[PDB]
Amino acid sequence: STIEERVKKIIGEQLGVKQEEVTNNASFVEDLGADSLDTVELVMALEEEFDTEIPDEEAEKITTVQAAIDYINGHQ
Amino acid sequence: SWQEKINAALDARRAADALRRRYPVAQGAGRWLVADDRQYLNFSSNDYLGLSHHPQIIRAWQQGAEQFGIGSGGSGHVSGYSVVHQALEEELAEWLGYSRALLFISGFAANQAVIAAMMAKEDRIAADRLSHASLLEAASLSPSQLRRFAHNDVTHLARLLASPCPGQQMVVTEGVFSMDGDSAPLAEIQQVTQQHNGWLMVDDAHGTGVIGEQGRGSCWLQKVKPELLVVTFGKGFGVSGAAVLCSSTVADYLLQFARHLIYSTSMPPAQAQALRASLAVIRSDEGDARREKLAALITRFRAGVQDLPFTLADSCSAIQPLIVGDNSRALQLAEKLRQQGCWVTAIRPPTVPAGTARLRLTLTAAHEMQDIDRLLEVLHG
Ligand SMILES: *P(=O)(O)OCC(C)(C)[C@@H](O)C(=O)NCCC(=O)NCCC(=O)NCCc1ccc(S(*)(O)O)cc1
Ligand SMILES: Cc1ncc(COP(=O)(O)O)c(C=O)c1O
Repeated sequence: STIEERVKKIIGEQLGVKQEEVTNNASFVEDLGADSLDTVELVMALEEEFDTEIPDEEAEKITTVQAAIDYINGHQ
Repeated sequence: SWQEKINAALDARRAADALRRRYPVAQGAGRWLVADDRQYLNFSSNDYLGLSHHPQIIRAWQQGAEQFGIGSGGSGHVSGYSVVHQALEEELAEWLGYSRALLFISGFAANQAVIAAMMAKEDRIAADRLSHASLLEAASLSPSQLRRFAHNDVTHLARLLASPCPGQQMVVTEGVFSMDGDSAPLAEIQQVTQQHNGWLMVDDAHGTGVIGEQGRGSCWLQKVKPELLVVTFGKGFGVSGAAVLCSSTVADYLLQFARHLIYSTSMPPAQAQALRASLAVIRSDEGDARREKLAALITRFRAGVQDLPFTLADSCSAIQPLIVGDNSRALQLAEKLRQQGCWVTAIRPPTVPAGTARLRLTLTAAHEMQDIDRLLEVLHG
């Protein structure tokens, strides 16, 4: 139950993809087939399991799995 | 719980005797004030020119309703941009010497929208310490850095702008400050602001229409054109609303990024017609007469209070505070003036510097010389 594992399992649950496809370099829209409603709900899912508010300006940068991992670990 | 937080805050205010209640009035603007069934001389209104009861402004407020209805039916981004809004914006821009004007429902809306749309996290706001709440609250809520400098201290402002900033700097101040009615050294402020590659924003709420050629305000009187000028219409104009004066590129920037202009319902076209008529009276020969009359009333009051132990303020505007120096003596003098027919409000150190408990007096062109003489007589017993 590490930070990287929690982020990857959140993305796998929100996008309905197996843990095999959620690569660190995998883009939400390009590689995981994510409508922008799914990306906003994915940010809101990262705000629930981590209980931290993600501003919309920073959520626009979160486009890959590594971007979400770097955000969660880089802020606090 | 929420109720516990609310009750605790109200009990803290009630302990300090700050539980202030609103008193309803039948008339509150202009020369008179009608409370209950009694008629007083009004010395607490912002109707600096008496235009709240001007027949031409009232007629335009009525004929605008008969021509365009009441509500505009939406925001300026959809179908809420009347030809009256456009005409008023163009007349204001030509009047104050700017390229563009943008209407707002209130001065709060204008200040909040400009600061929110222009200031970013890496920017800095250099605000005067005595800036009105309409500007300080917006600057505080902004993600930018708020840096307050001493009142009318160009030296502290220079050392504030010289500090390293990762973004752009915005200096905000007022043309006529609302607390003491004093003016600001806009010439020196503009010079030091230009030397540090910053922009200047001036809120001329208490000066617009009252001072300058054709009442253009404080900036025109001091031969200064700030990058952003905010004028409100709830004082000298005798109506309501506000407007931001800026260039074409800044106006397009605000029209693209300020959510106030995009979503908030524009003012009724009849209100804009009243604003157009109010502006016409302000620029006319009657506007000059009302400004000269107001100045004569101010000099009459200041000369009359020369005998009393009270002290005045560095104010040539309609705001003429009367410093007493104690809460009890100020509140007693205010009640004694109210019982004699002069409606006066007292301000306590809970809101102003201590030991300077004053009487907030405001003079209007709707007053007469007998009214100021009556006020002086009550003050002299
Ligand atoms: P995808 O097709 O890319 O959609 C992106 C969405 C989910 C629409 C979102 O990321 C977005 O771009 N939102 C636009 C600005 C915003 O924050 N709006 C909130 C979502 C929304 O559409 N709510 C409707 C209410 C609303 C309408 C307009 C504005 S205005 O300020 O832009 C704000 C809220
Ligand atoms: C900007 C502004 N300052 C001041 C006032 C009134 O003066 P004060 O509340 O400081 O006595 C008003 C109106 O209430 C106002 O609009």
